[PDB]
Amino acid sequence: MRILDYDKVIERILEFIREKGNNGVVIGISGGVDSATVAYLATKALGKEKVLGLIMPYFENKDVEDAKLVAEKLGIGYKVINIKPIVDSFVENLELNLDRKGLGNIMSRTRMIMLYAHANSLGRIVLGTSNRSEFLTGYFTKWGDGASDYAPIINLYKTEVWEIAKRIGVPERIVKKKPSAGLWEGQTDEDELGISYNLLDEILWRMIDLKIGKEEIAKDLGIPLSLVERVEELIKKSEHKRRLPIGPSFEDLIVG
Amino acid sequence: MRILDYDKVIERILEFIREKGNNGVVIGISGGVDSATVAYLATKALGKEKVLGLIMPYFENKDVEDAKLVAEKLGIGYKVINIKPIVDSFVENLELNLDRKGLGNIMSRTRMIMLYAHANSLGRIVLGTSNRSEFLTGYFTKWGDGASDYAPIINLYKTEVWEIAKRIGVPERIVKKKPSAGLWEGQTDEDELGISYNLLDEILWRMIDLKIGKEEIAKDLGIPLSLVERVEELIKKSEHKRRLPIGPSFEDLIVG
Ligand SMILES: [Zn+2]
Ligand SMILES: [Zn+2]
Ligand SMILES: [Zn+2]
Ligand SMILES: [Zn+2]
Ligand SMILES: [Zn+2]
Ligand SMILES: [Zn+2]
Repeated sequence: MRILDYDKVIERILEFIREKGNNGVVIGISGGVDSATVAYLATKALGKEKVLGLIMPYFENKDVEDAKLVAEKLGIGYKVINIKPIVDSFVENLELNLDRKGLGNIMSRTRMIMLYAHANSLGRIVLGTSNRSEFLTGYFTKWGDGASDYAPIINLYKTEVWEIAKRIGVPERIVKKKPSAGLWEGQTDEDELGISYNLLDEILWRMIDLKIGKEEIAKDLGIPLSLVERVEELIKKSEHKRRLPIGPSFEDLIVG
Repeated sequence: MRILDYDKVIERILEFIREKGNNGVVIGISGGVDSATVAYLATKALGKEKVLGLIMPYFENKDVEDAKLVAEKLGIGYKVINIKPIVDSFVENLELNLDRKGLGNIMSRTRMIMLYAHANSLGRIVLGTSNRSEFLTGYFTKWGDGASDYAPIINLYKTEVWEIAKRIGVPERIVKKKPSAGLWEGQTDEDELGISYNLLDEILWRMIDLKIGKEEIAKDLGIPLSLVERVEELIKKSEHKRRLPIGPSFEDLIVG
């Protein structure tokens, strides 16, 4: 995988957060490693008084315990907000069936509204916790979690996020935890993507950053071309998630 | 001002819609001219059985009346969803003060969630109703109504939308009604932007499309260079609304 000079990378992230969130920030803390890493970097960069964490569970599971652990060890201000009543109200108003992915989308978008409502009230910005691995594969809710003012680790692959998390003191059981967006019980990132993040990042790195042909990738890693075509598919089918709403142009229709 | 070939613009928009939303569409109808125009274009392009209109009032005013009329004339399926209970619940969880714009943003984002919940359930796409005038001045809610799968008129200035609204047969009182985002009683676009759309568009077109200096612009018009800077102001401060969440880059830190 590409090699980064973490010492310098971490430094640049901290400087970036200092420059963008001097007036304080609001972050969604879920108990996963991405939001915890952003929570740690933001705290070290601005100091705990400038970091408000919102823990917004839908399910009452151990994930909440992990998030509070992050909040606790950092000493930041935080708030636990049960979003199930609001989420279910969206569903009751829908009056139609909705699969688990659609329901997960409501949860994530509901968290987005909560984050922005708090940031707006406090004159703060919202720090998103998405990473490049999710960004390139479309593994995120459009307009939901992820949607923020600034995203400190959007340009870092998952593998790198884990390395940085360990280096900054993020709880080990969190760093080692199996990745899960937590939209429904039993949801597992690698099972949904059908590949580990380690193997994914190796492909994205070569396919997007290096622009290395599908064939060179498969062999230059001893992996089935299928696995490579798969990844390339996730990227193509999620291109609509990496751009603002588009419409028709009318340049050749201008008159004079 | 720019001169467009309306008959052809409409034709292109209809083709765009027939291409992007063959499986049906969900549109937020608010009783304003933009959403009305998109509703008319979508209906004429796909047939009324492929257009679902969600009317989502927070206030109980005339606004809801115009929304229903648009839905009635088109014969499309429609659903009236009172969003106040959900919006007020967000506020209750907030437990902090929120000015009218912040509250207006909760409304807009709540409608976005409703729109995608129906779209997701019915396997349809969401058509945004923002226009270029709003887009360039940042006069919309981030992740709110400014969030959809496709925005058919986003590249048309407000003045051009009005013209198109008349040609496709949008109700006259709506086409003539004074522009308002309706996020708070008494709200007026022109009154809030400190300029009429007609003048605004003249400037935008010249300042952004033609890339003409504000100096000559103030000249070719007859308006104080201060009003011309006021627009340049609105544009620069809304740059954060015309892009996806960004984070720091690390190209120079990659050890290759
Ligand atoms: Zn490697
Ligand atoms: Zn109903
Ligand atoms: Zn994540
Ligand atoms: Zn793994
Ligand atoms: Zn509009
Ligand atoms: Zn006017």
